[PDB]
Amino acid sequence: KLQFALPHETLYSEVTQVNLPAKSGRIGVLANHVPTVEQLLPGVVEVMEGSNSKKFFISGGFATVQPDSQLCVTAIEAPLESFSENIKNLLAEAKKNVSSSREAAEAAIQVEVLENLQSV
Amino acid sequence: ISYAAYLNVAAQAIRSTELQTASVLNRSQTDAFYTQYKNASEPTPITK
Amino acid sequence: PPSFAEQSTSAEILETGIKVVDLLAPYARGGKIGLFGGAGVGKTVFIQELINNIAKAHGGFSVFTGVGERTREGNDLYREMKETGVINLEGESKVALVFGQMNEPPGARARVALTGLTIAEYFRDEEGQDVLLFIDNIFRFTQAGSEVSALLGRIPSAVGYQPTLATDMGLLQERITTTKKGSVTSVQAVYVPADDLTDPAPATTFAHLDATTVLSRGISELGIYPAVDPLDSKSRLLD
Amino acid sequence: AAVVGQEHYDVASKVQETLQTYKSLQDIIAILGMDELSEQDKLTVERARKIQRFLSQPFAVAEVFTGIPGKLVRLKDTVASFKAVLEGKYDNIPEHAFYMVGGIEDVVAKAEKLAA
Amino acid sequence: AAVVGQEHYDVASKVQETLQTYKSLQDIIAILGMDELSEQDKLTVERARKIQRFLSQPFAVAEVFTGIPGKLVRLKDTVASFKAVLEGKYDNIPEHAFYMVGGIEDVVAKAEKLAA
Amino acid sequence: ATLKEVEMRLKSIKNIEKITKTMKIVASTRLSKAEKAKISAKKMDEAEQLFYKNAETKNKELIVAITSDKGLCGSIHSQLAKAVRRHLNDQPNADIVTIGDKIKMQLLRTHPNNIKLSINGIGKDAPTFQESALIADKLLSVMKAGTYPKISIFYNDPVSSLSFEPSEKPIFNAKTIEQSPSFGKFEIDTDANVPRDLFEYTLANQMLTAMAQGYAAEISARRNAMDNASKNAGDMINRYSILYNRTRQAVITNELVDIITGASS
Amino acid sequence: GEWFRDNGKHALIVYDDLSKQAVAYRQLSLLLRRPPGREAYPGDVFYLHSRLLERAAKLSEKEGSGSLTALPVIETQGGDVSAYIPTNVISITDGQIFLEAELFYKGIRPAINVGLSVSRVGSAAQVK
Amino acid sequence: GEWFRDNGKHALIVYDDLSKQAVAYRQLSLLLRRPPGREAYPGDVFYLHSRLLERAAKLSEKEGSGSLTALPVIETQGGDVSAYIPTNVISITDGQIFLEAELFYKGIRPAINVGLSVSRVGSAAQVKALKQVAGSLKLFLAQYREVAAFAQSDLDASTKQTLVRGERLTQLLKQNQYSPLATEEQVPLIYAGVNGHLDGIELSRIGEFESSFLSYLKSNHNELLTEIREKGELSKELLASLKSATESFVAT
Amino acid sequence: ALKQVAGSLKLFLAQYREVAAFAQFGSDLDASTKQTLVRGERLTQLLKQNQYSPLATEEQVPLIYAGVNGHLDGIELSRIGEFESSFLSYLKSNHNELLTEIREKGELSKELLASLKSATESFVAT
Repeated sequence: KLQFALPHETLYSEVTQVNLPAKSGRIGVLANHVPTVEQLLPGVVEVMEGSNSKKFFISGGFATVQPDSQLCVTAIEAPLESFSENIKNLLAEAKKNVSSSREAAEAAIQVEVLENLQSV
Repeated sequence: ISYAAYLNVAAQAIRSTELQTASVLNRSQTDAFYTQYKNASEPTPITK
Repeated sequence: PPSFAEQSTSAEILETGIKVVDLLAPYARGGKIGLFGGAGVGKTVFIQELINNIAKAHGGFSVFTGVGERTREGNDLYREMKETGVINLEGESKVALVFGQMNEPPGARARVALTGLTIAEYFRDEEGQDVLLFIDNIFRFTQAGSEVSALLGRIPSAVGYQPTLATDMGLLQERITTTKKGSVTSVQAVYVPADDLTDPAPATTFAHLDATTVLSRGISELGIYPAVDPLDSKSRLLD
Repeated sequence: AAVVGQEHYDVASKVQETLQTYKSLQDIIAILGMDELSEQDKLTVERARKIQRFLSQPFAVAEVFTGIPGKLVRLKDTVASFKAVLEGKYDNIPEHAFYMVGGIEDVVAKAEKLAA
Repeated sequence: AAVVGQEHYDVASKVQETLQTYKSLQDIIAILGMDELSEQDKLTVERARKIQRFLSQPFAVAEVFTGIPGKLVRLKDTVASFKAVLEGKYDNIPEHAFYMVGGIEDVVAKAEKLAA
Repeated sequence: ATLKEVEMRLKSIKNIEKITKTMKIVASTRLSKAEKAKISAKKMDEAEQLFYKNAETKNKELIVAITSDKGLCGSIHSQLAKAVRRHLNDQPNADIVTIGDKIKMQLLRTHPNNIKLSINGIGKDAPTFQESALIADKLLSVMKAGTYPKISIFYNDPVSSLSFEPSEKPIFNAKTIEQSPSFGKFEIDTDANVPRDLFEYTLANQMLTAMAQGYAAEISARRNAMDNASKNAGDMINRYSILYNRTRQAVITNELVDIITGASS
Repeated sequence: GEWFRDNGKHALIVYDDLSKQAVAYRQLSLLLRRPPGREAYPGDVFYLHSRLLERAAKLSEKEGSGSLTALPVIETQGGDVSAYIPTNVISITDGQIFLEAELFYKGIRPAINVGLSVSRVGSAAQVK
Repeated sequence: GEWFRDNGKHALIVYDDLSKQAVAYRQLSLLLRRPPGREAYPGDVFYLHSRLLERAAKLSEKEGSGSLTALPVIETQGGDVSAYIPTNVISITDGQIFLEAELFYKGIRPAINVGLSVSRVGSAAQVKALKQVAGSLKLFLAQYREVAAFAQSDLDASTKQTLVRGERLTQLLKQNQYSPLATEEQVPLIYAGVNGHLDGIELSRIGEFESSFLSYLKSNHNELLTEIREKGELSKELLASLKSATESFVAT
Repeated sequence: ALKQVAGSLKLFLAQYREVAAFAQFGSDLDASTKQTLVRGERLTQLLKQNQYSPLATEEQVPLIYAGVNGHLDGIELSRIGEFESSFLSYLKSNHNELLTEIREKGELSKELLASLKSATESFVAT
């Protein structure tokens, strides 16, 4: 039992395994997992239905495993290579120019999730 | 800058052409403003 | 007009053989029916089927009276009656045509209806038939009467109509009725000035109507012929 | 004012203002309704609807049509009654209580009956 | 076009189209307000309002009524002036700057005087 | 009462009726686009909020009040100001953030001094996380939402198409999440401020949820207002068409009468 | 009608309808060239109906107690009671029964519009 | 004009205008002290115009097939078709071409209000070629007028489309004064419009489109133009040729 | 004197009519729209006048002046009536020389305007 919900589209709300990009590193969650509450970093999410794998690229957010063993994932933006180089680099190269000239702070952060998306 | 503001930027980068429909370009656009109030008069309007 | 004592004491239906009419807005025998709708609604085909159906079902003839008829449209109507069979030069016709063209003086356009009506009356009185009398357009009979009245120096009434508006109408309408011998039934095309049903002309006309057949573009656009609006069409005899 | 006194004139004036404000809004009300009024206007109209009902009166000769005994109200009573309504002292009272009665007392008495 | 030239005739037509669009949209404004208009419609209304005002002119003979010195404007400046407006060269300039003046140089001059 | 007076009064109403009738249909379209934003936000509301039901998290005050800038939407703004005011009697010293001009007016009239921040130009498009976040951003920066012992979001809850409902929902702060009766049913890593983020993220999410709920409620209120407007106007049209035809008639008669009196001599 | 009234009995008289009477009188008046007034009726069209309807009366015990009750009919146009002939007759009779087209269409028949109908003197005669 | 009609020829007569003719007849009638009626017209002012206009006719073969066609003009006052003279003439003729100031100022010239104009004769009087494309033009415009108001952000697929065609079809009907077009020039333009070939082109360029498209057809497809003019009809072969020539030009 | 002070009073009251017609859309307002809506609302009030009570020119001038230049703008609307009589009573006691100049010259020199400017400001706060 999984609840996967984005603000604009609910994605999944029985599963055998979910992989989330937690605080530092990737995590696997099986049918009985001890209740945890974890942030989600801007990375990939993989739901399993048997041996069926369906990967997503995600903004970030939060996972919670409830007592009844249901997992709860939320994120703003949620298919891997099927949806996401030229689209990317035109904006991402133009971020380095914004770090010198407020706007400096946010633009700086764009680099960690842009470079992480290019690494998949 | 806050945790949801940070998450916003990380969702707006992963935004910014055919999979990029209208309600995507719109979810990245706000015409919203904030005016501060006291005593009530105001400290002049600013873009969100 | 036929005497009070000469009048039939019960309203009765004139069976047309047209489903919508007979079921939803049945014609009164010896009554008057307001026919509504302009061009592009199969009006002339509707008239021509009533002519045909009354003759085959009741053995009754028809008289069609064009009051202030466009000459172009009388020529069309005549050419179409021959193509349809309701008029047959070589054989037997079912209808008489009486025409009082728009370009004739007011006195002619005011009397044509009575000319058409008299031919229709003869079939009732002498041959004991159920007769149809078509008047297109009854409004034009009204305006002709307005014009004659004006020309005679009479002071006009409300909205410029003749002071004798109601009696002029009654002297025509009262003659269309059921007697002991038979009946004249009249189908009358009605024009509404300014779409104002409270205008003297329609208001006076409507007092004599017993039913209305409304032909509508909305019904024909749906592909329904005859293009009779089943909700708009109303009959006093639906009782 | 030279004939009736300033107070009576002032009250008459303000009744007329209130009613005129309501009259000037008929169209907006009929199409859009009360919800689209500003806050001043919504108050003024609510008060105007009462003044208007308060101007009704059971007549002795019309007893058969109203069903109620007729009332004769004195000029001085009328001035003080309306004066008070204008001062928003009866804003919490339902409109119907102002309908077809005498002076302000009758209003108060009718408002009590309806609370039952 | 055969008489005034094609350029003159085109400005005239387009000025009139802008004006009529504004007349057309005035019922959407009166009930639903300026917020509901399209992007291109908002721009047409803002240009129209300027055009309405720009068409006004202080007469020499009307000086007693206005206190404004009269202005006479050459036909060729009138065409050039209105052409510029329709092309969006003076969109940032507020309405009142177009009211009761001469040609386009006057508009520019009033705009700077109002800001100071 | 002149013919001219009547003809222009009738064309005026004929347009009002045509406008509201288009507006009602533009609304239905705008509402179906809003039911998709509302279902997708209320599901995330039960995914996000399930945690707190379990950790049993429970609660000077910050009130965030949500309507819009647009009117002709029935009594959206009025009966929400009612909810806010009724709440503001049991604690008057509260600080107020208004989202949308209409609620700012309602409240500026009745509690002018409690208002410290006003957000603007929200009416038009659907609500989005980007606004929710940027708003949540200022609450933390300028309004210092972090320090408040209590944070209430007031918003309108769409019961159906025909009816909405003014509602309140609490935002729990970092401190309050930590100290919650059953925080220990969860194996949270107490490394870097997690209850800080689980609050800043809830500030945004729960605002978005309320905005999307207020939107859907507003659009349904505007659809039904425009519906009654169209209907009332279409009634007036009838009454005025009849007055028109009387007057048209009377003008012909009266004009004829003069012509006739002049011809009697 | 009056014969019964004068001889200690009671008659009811329905004038169906005075609208058409007044249309007939206007025809004579215009043909006689009497000046047209409102809606081209003659100045004396009220009098036509007033002198007629005043004859319906309840007589005293001295005059034999006969009575003549009148139910005149008037036709409106577009449900307009403010019109000349309709208001002349309202200002003669002792009340009206107003029949509304909207009620009639819905199937409420009799289609009496209760707020616009009134009996001015009938209560005293209503069965207890 | 009847000389032409009576002698197997064809004449067109323009009465500009019948309004002012009525007014002259009314001057004589009043000064001869004949009885006045509505607007002080004499009771035979209808007869005046009906006597005149029924003289327009299409004679039979027996009588030489000659023709007289009438274009009477009537000026209304504030758009009032209920005034006495307009009422008369309207009911005598076979239809109305209605012009309006509002359309004129909009750019729409000639300023024909299509919803209010009719030809009681209809198709019978139309070159088959034009009828094959005009049939659906009447429809697309009818559907466009219903949804006109929707022209101001949240609009579904179908109504957004009706708006796209409508605007362009409306724009095609704009036409400069003194520039009447041959039928073979008319059909390719309406064909293009009705079939959707204009939808991609921006509203302001329809005018320049017409010019370029016609000269391109005169340069490269003159054979198709010639077939339209000479045969007056459109074979399925012509239709497909047109389709190809239109598709070809749109892309360029 | 009357002309000087009533410069564009007519055009301004027209601007006020426009601005008031708009605000009836229940929308929020800016400094410009709220200011003129304030001024025009007070100017209208200023012009209300009892019957049989005609004022002298020297009495009218200072009223219009206080209105048009904005000295009334921060005074409650219901109090404009009492302001009229009190301002005049104040002017008749203290600045009576001012009134005489207005009545006898019928014009306002640059000096008179300055004198009148200060005489009004003085009264605006009790």
